[PDB]
Amino acid sequence: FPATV
Amino acid sequence: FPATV
Amino acid sequence: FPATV
Amino acid sequence: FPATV
Amino acid sequence: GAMGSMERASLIQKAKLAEQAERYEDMAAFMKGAVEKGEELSCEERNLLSVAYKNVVGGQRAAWRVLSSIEQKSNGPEVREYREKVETELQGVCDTVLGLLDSHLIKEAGDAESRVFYLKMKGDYYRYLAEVATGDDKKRIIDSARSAYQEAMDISKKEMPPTNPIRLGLALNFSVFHYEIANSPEEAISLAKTTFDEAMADLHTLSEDSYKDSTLIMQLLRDNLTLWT
Amino acid sequence: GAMGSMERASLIQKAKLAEQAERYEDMAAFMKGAVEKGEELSCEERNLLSVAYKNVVGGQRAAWRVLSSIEQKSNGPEVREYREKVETELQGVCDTVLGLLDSHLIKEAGDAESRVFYLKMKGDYYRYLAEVATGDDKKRIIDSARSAYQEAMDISKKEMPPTNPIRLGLALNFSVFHYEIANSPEEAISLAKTTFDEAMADLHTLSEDSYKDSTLIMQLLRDNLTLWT
Amino acid sequence: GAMGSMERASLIQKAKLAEQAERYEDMAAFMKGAVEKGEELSCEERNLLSVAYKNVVGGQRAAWRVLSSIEQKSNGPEVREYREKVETELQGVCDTVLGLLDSHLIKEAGDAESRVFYLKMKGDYYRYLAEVATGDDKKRIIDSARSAYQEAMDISKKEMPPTNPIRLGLALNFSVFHYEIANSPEEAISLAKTTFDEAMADLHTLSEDSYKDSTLIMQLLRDNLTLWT
Amino acid sequence: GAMGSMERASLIQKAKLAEQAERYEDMAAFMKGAVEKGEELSCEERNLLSVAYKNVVGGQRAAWRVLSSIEQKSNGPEVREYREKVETELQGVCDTVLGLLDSHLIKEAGDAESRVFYLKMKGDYYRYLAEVATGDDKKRIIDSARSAYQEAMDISKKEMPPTNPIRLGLALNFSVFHYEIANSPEEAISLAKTTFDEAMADLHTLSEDSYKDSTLIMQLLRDNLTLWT
Ligand SMILES: [O]C(=O)C1=[C]C(N2[C](C3=[C][C]=C([N+](=O)=O)[C]=[C]3)C(C(=O)C3=[C][C]=[C][C]=[C]3)=C([O])C2=O)=[C][C]=C1[O]
Ligand SMILES: [O]C(=O)C1=[C]C(N2[C](C3=[C][C]=C([N+](=O)=O)[C]=[C]3)C(C(=O)C3=[C][C]=[C][C]=[C]3)=C([O])C2=O)=[C][C]=C1[O]
Ligand SMILES: [O]C(=O)C1=[C]C(N2[C](C3=[C][C]=C([N+](=O)=O)[C]=[C]3)C(C(=O)C3=[C][C]=[C][C]=[C]3)=C([O])C2=O)=[C][C]=C1[O]
Ligand SMILES: [O]C(=O)C1=[C]C(N2[C](C3=[C][C]=C([N+](=O)=O)[C]=[C]3)C(C(=O)C3=[C][C]=[C][C]=[C]3)=C([O])C2=O)=[C][C]=C1[O]
Ligand SMILES: [Mg+2]
Ligand SMILES: [Mg+2]
Ligand SMILES: [Mg+2]
Ligand SMILES: [Mg+2]
Repeated sequence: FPATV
Repeated sequence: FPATV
Repeated sequence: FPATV
Repeated sequence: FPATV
Repeated sequence: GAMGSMERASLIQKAKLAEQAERYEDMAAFMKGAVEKGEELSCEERNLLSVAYKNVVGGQRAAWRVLSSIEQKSNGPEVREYREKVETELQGVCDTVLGLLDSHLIKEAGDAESRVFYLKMKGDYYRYLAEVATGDDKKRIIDSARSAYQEAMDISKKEMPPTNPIRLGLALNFSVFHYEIANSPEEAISLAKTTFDEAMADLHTLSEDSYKDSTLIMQLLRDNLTLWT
Repeated sequence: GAMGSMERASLIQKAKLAEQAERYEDMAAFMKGAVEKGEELSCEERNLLSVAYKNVVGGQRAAWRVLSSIEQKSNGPEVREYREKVETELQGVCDTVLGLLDSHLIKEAGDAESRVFYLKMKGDYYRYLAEVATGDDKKRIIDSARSAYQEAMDISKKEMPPTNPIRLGLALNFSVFHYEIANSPEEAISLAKTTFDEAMADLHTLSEDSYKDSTLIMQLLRDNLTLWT
Repeated sequence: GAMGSMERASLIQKAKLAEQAERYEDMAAFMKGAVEKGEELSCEERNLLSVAYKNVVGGQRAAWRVLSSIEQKSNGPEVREYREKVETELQGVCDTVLGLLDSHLIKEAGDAESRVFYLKMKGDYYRYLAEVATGDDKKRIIDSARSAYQEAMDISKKEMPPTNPIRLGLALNFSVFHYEIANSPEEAISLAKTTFDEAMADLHTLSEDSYKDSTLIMQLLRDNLTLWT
Repeated sequence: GAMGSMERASLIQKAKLAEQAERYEDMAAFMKGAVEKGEELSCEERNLLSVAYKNVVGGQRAAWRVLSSIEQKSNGPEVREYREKVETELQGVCDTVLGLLDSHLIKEAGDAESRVFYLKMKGDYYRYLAEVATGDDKKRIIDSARSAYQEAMDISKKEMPPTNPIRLGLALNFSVFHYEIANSPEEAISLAKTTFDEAMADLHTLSEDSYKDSTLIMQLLRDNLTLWT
């Protein structure tokens, strides 16, 4: 998955 | 800690 | 690579 | 050991 | 509420204990109780709230993705039933967070940082609802997430330096929204690159209190661009 | 019960889904519901039950140890209050497991393996109650744990080969009980060494279905002996 | 030789020091010197020799594979020149090991274990020569490796239990030879499965001195079969 | 020299191939050959030289420390003999680097960055000689290291921003010299803290080409201060 914060 | 299962 | 010993 | 670069 | 008889300061203290114990459901409950005392949150308290609920919903999301994968590969009612059970709990947590944002935290006043912070949260939790939504309701949740991300972007671009970690994290997440939710990989890529490039161009604005956060998120932008190109 | 309207087979199926999703509270609830259908558990089902509750109580134990450490270093009521909250939940889970063992699972009949398995569980969950108990009640919980471990040892020594993973795991855990609960490090060391040595002497009894489990626990015995000598 | 003036016992001692220092070129030189004193090696000394040279040639092989990959993707003389430099050094080490085997270690006498051990080494180092060989010479090195592996298999099948780590490691490596060198993936798969299955069927033959080695190599057989199926 | 017949550009190319193959002895030999063509090194080439020799001497240092520990715990000549063998090779590599610095690289001209870079190398390799030196010669090698570190500090403080990675790395290493070599833990601590604090105060000077290196070394300064306080 793509990175989120 | 000591190992338990 | 495949495993060798 | 302490860090060096 | 169950936290109504507890002092605000004790709720904050217990949220920090629950964090140390990795008891994130407890931590979220304590911070919800503190929010409901009706006083604005400090920066530290803001981030106790967010980390608590992110961990709760993060575990629910990971469980939902596992069950959803089993379900779609299976194509008995048991996998669907259990996926729906987890999905309902995840929606419940998101609805709890969004109601706290609307009822208590989002305001026409406070730091630019404060309003961006909570508006980013609103976009995020609408995005998590969108990941499991279907049909008539999906594309509405999408619009709600977009409008909250976009309001947050408008404020951050005017009131915050391009290296500010909240501004960067917002853009990282909005960029993921474009890619994974709105099927616009080119908007996702353009935003991630613009955000990274504008951070580099004004790298002198890094703050001694947060530069490690800034540079961490700058790498995450680069990571996603690598994944996407 | 909340699981009363669900088919036994669907409860087992959903326990396996919850395991894959790492939703161990759900998994334990499904397996409690299956146990309450009143049929004996298979070996596989036995180990779905045990892994589910071990993960739930394991997280509670780790949280309790964190808070307890903060508490004893602190020597406001908040740390004690929250430690007591976690402690109460941990005791509740242990009481739930012990009641299922007594009410449904422990019997004067079935495999030697079956009776040893559940008697080991009874010793273990009395041990977890003992870790947080005080005063008048501690030393009683200790006796209950000891008598369940000892009955299990008596059976395993007569009915199971010395490499059997359940026999080995029982002795590993009973050895830890001696050391950490009963303040008898020499009984702990003697049992661990005897168990290891008797496994080596009859190593030819390893089973092709479980030898990896046997050798894993044999190393854990060696690990504890290293830690203790 | 440079080690000719040093006592055999001091050479062994220094090989063990070099192992602890991860100085494997030194370790190999010390063990070559010890071999050249002309006395048979013990089991321990056998395995000091083998681990030393395996680490030296293992590093050369990994470097050769990196350069070879760069070279074939490049399709200036520099990459070829440097690959040829590394290749020459790797061939030199293999020729050194094979000469020690033929001149000193392989004999019509000693343990079955001893002859299998050195014959396995001969097959292995002919295999490493085969990995970099071309044309007229490749298929000859292949035959040499095959005949050494096969003699070792014949002895091990008659004189050693199916769980013996040397017998298992020989078959693991011979199975890899079939797959990677002789372009016979079905012989590779059949040998790995037969070896694993025959180890399980006679699992009672595990030795208390070496069972951890046996079970480790049994998993490596399973690993390769997973990779190959 | 053995590299004398090879084109400078081919030597650089082969150094980069050896780096990719983790063949650091080869890499150092290629870069020594390039240095000996007599042209100044670029920044990239500078750092091919330094990484090559650092890896060679780093492995020798780690081996020396292992043997030295065995030796001092042992209080037969074999451990001392082998430690002396490794020590001689380590001194040989350091003498090779120091001779290249004096004969070719250190000059009264070039970047401030260039002179600081090579003067830091001179201090470092005199420090590695000091780690194994005894008696009459130790305290002389110490003075040589100190004077090279100090000249480098004087230049860096006047010509480079406080976040420059070379300036920071120099101070990190000079701080370690004070602590481990000169038995002045308070000079070590004062320099590390001053360097860190002055980097934070002028954090706006981070460069978009090297800020990741700067912040990495800033954490290493903090790490050492944690270790030392
Ligand atoms: O609230 C504010 O104003 C504010 C808050 C912080 N942070 C960080 C932060 C960064 C971005 C987001 N985001 O949501 O994008 C949230 C929190 C954080 C993190 O854990 C974290 C750091 C790096 C990467 C991911 C997580 C803190 O615990 C914290 O306090 C830093 C500067 C700030 O201005
Ligand atoms: O129930 C039975 O009769 C029975 C059950 C098994 N096992 C294993 C096992 C070993 C010991 C205990 N113990 O409590 O000591 C419980 C479970 C296990 C594990 O996860 C596990 C394996 C190694 C180490 C720790 C955990 C299985 O999932 C499983 O099925 C193996 C042989 C058996 O005979
Ligand atoms: O020489 C003999 O007779 C003899 C030697 C040993 N071993 C092991 C061994 C196993 C197989 C091979 N192989 O080549 O296949 C070589 C060495 C070993 C290993 O490091 C090792 C163990 C597991 C996996 C890979 C490496 C020892 O250091 C050692 O002493 C065990 C039983 C033996 O009988
Ligand atoms: O030569 C110059 O002018 C120059 C060189 C660089 N670096 C980095 C560097 C930093 C400090 C030292 N030091 O010795 O202190 C040496 C090399 C490096 C590293 O591997 C590295 C980076 C972080 C930490 C440790 C190692 C490069 O490969 C490289 O090129 C960055 C800015 C520069 O100005
Ligand atoms: Mg945070
Ligand atoms: Mg299990
Ligand atoms: Mg070995
Ligand atoms: Mg470098």
